[PDB]
Amino acid sequence: QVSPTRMNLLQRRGQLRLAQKGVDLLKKKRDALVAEFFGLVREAMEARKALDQAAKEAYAALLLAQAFDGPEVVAGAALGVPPLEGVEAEVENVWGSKVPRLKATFPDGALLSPVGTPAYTLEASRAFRRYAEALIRVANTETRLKKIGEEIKKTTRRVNALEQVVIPGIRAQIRFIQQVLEQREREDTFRLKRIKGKIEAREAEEE
Amino acid sequence: PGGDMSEPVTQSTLRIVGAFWRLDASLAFRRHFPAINWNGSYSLFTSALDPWYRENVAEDYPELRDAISELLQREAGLQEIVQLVGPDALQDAERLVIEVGRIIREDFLQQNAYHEVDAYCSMKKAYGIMKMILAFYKEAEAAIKRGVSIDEILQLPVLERIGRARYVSEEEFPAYFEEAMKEIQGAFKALA
Amino acid sequence: PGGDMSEPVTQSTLRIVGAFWRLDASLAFRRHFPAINWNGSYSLFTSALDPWYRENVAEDYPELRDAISELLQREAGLQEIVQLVGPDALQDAERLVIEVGRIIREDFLQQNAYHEVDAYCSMKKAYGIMKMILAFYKEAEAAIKRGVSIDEILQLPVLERIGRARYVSEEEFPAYFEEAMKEIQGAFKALA
Amino acid sequence: PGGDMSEPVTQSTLRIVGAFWRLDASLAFRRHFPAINWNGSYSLFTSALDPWYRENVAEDYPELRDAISELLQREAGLQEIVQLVGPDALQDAERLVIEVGRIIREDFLQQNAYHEVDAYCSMKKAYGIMKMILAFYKEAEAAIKRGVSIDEILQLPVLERIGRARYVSEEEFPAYFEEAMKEIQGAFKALA
Amino acid sequence: MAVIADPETAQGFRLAGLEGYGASSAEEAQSLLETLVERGGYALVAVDEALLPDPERAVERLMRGRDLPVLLPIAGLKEAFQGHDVEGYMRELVRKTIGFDIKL
Amino acid sequence: DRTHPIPDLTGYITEGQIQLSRELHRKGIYPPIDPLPSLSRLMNNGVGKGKTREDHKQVSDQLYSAYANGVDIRKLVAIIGEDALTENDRRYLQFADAFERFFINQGQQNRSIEESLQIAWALLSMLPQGELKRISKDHIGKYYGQKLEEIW
Amino acid sequence: DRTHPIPDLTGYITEGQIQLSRELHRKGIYPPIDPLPSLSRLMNNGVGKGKTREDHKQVSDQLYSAYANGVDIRKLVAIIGEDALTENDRRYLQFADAFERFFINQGQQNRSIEESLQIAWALLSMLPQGELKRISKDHIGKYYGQKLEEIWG
Amino acid sequence: DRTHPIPDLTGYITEGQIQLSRELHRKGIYPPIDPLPSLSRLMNNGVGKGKTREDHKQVSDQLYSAYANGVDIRKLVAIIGEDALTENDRRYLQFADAFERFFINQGQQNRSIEESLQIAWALLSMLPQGELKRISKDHIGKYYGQKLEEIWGAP
Repeated sequence: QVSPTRMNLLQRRGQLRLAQKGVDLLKKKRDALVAEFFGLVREAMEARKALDQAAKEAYAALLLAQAFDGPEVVAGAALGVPPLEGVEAEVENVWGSKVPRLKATFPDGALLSPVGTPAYTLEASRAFRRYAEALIRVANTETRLKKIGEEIKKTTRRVNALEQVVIPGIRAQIRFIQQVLEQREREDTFRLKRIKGKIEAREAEEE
Repeated sequence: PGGDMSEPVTQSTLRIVGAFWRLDASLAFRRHFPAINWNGSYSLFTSALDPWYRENVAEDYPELRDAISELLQREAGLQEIVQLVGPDALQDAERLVIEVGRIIREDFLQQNAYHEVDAYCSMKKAYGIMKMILAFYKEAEAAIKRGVSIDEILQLPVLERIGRARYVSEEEFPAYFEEAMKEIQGAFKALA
Repeated sequence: PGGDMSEPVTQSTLRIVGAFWRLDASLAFRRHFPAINWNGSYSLFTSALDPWYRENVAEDYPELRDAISELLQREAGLQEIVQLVGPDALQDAERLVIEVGRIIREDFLQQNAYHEVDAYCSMKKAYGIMKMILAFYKEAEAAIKRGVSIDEILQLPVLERIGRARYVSEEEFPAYFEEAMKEIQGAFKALA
Repeated sequence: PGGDMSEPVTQSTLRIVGAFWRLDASLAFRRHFPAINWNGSYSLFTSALDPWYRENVAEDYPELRDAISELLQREAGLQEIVQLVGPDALQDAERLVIEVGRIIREDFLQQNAYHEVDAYCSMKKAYGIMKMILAFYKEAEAAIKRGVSIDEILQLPVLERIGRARYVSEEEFPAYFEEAMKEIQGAFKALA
Repeated sequence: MAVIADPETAQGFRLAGLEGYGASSAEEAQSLLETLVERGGYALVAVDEALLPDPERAVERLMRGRDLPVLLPIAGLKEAFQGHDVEGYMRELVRKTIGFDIKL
Repeated sequence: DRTHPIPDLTGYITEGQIQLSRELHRKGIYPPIDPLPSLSRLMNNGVGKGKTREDHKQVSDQLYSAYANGVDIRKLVAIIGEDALTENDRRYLQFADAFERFFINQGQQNRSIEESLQIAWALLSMLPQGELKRISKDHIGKYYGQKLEEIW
Repeated sequence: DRTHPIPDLTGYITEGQIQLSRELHRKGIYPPIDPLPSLSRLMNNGVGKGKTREDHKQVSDQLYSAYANGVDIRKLVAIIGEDALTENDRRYLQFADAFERFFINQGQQNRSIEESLQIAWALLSMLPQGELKRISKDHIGKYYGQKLEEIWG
Repeated sequence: DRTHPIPDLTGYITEGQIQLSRELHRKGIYPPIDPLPSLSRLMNNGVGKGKTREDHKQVSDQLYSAYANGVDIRKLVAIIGEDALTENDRRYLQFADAFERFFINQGQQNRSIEESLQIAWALLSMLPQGELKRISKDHIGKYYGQKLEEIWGAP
């Protein structure tokens, strides 16, 4: 509950002013987040377009590769290559929130038989290497994009919730306290009129 | 009467007095004594006591006092944002301002009047405490602009020296003050 | 007059009475009658009526009541962070507390007084509905950790048998109650 | 004195008057003279002044009055998307709505009181500009229904005639309205 | 890394030094995505588009924390003749991501 | 507000209330009467078999429960994302929209009680027979299905 | 409320109050005493070394500091959610309900000053040194280090 | 509070007000006048050509808008960061920082209207041309471009 005084009324007015400043502060934060979201989304569509280009080229290289060369021997060359472990993800502490950016190791000097008796597994290897690079770039673009988007909707629901909940609640508390202070003032000016009548009665009894 | 400073006695002495010292209950519920509301207190004598301070305390005393007062103002300015958003999602300088405001409110302003030492405090001692807190703040601010992490400055061991600095006697207070100041500069130099 | 329980007549009658049955206006606009605020009303005869309960309604009747009351308190504390985040970020039991709390406030704590048979309720029928609700919660929380979705436990045909249990007569109710206990104990054995 | 409309005086006045014309200082800061806010103003004499409009102005006058009120409703209805993004990323028809609401504001509602012939505007001249704006809107809407891009609609030389529609003497407005209404149909049948 | 794209495409992935699988059957590939989240293949998973339109389903069911399998709605070689609306995919990204259906 | 002396001393005397809502009037809906904060404290006498048509109390209670659920989950989904919802959720949203657009917004006409009850059944046929928990099966058998684009 | 003329003037004459809270009574705690608004004025004449035990006033001050941190961090939890807390903030949030369910909440049981001081120390052991900046070093050297599983069972 | 009867009736009789801020005084600034809640209702009559100078009203309006949107950027940078703003936002932030310690923080120096407008144009010279929207191009062509460390009105 709330104690009806004059000091509590000025406290509720003060935090009403604080909430009305916080609405502006959060809307400016959202107006920055929207601009950075629109900055990221064109880079996302550019990364996805380069992904489409590398997909078409690596698929053409793989189909011509295991079409002219045997599928069995390119499968054996796939089963001879190690899994190239060590791909990982580290901190991007954007808006006080770690999102994982990813990159791989991909050793280039130690290729298994660079004079490869299949003459198409080297080209398919470079093609799918560029394909995996396009995947990891689109990956750590779009996880950033999804984080910025959920931050925008979190800020927007906080703005709308703070307005539609604790602006009229504080206004109702202020109006309640003002009405009961007017009540006490009206009681005081009733008592003063009564005591002025009782002062006047002394002279009419003095007679 | 009601706890409210909006009364015919309070707002009459509030006009006819200088040096008003408002006690709030929220700083007295938690046992943080003296419960001086910093935001609702004033003194109209800070411009008449200036030459006495420059002669009988130190020469740079009122600039140090005004810097303490503007750090408390910056803390009270950031209180809106930190109570709305939270203690995180601040930057590192603003978080350093809030933690230095905490260390001021807990190690310079707070004073229990029952301990043997620290019931009385000469202003040489208060000048030493404010000089230590400002040396910590300015060197931590310079160290955090070039880039060190926040919350490794909050874990430094010289905070124990600044915290217990209000409990040491006034006899050995220069022999504590020189060691604590050199420990501030040495801990920030070995910090990187 | 205005809701507003700080009235002179209300605070004058509030010091002397032994049971306070507060009605709401936010809870009678959903047509949830009777509109007794179960979080804010109180009694003082609960400690004195316990031997009568133990000799005339059940033996574990006060503990079953206290379990119902702490489910209502838990749902009341949980509903505010539900209104914060929605029904998504609730973990798994945070949602089952809400569903059992809604079965409570739409089966046990709701009574028509215009229906022919849901106007009177002896202590046995309220105790039977309480055993059905707490049996459902006790045997569903133990079944939610053997790998059952929360979006499976709600669509059982026995939840309707709980929900319409307040519409049966005083004579039909024990034969309804033991069969409903068989259905609650048997609709979780086939659960997976 | 407060600037809020919930004193007893303003409430009693709004109870006993028949129209209210909310001047707002934001529009005169934005240099929109006169500064009548239309989202907060009201007038109850619209339904009773119907046959005078039907006789002395035109038989369809309340319908396009409601149409311009409908456009000014929908612009401020979708103002939030414009404030969150900007007018260049609205779809097609919503950008047509904001631009025709803009031409309503910057031509029809706004009025220079210190001008020679824009100081006064009778019912026939207001009806002329009214029909001109509404005909341009619901013909450019059909031009978008063809599939014409938004860019060629905006930069177009007939909008200068709707711009200087109000800087025309009422001696010469029945020599201007017909030619501008022919130009609108011509420049929207000349397009693809 | 790991994919579940196609039984033919994963051979070039293994040729690149990268784990890949293939089912070409939607519910079975959702089961494979469940067991592949459980045997987490270096925190990056690419799932075929016309096998699962949304890859998010298995992770939003099981692992509501930390987003360890980074899920990518990858394409396939059957639609490498047309690309199937890159910018329409970006429009559904914008609409799914901020709620607002906008174009330019 | 209802906490002013005139409405609360009136509500203490009378036999119900009907509350004009400002939020319905802002959408141009006439006559704006939201049926959530309003009730007739009577009317369990003046409805039923032989006074009005025999389905009246059940129809009114089902309309109130369905529109209360519709406006409640409207206020729910109005802050969370518009996805992550089932199908009868969307049926309740469309029921609330068509309710406040056809049943409430009558626009100054003398609807009969049979006309308004067939408008009510036309809106109730926007929901499955299972979701009408408060209407008995005889009234489901007689009624439940029209075209609300026909009767208007 | 404390604002009304009867308890206000009462608290201006008298020296201390023991204020009950309805917020703790609905949780099921007896005796429902929230320690923040309640204060014994001349406690310092009856406590200390040679009267009860030498640690008593500093233990009281540290209990008040840590429980006030728990109380005003509950509001921060309420406005940012649970999972966004640093460590030592969850430790204050666990100190708060351990305090309310073990130190305040008793039955009709009569506990002397040693059981009450060891339960206060067992709750203070939930916080490490360096947060206990109101207790001196000899007291925290010779009393720290007891859990709740040793003050009863 | 401006709802007390004494300032309420005084502002209901007088022509505007100038309002001391407690925030600038504790920050340490004399005279502590924030110009955002202050107002001279009868200002625009007593300035212009023949009264002070032709740019007085436009300098006043531009300083009011620039400080009024510098303060909220200062409030915004607590939660976003200095590097994550645009160029113009950092320019308004530096404008507000220089404004409230060279224009308001006067001390007891006596400034005529020419030195005061000289400091005002030295403060407006921080913001780039074209962002000074509320000033005519003649006055910008006459007065834009002036150092603060050359005028020594407030060095």
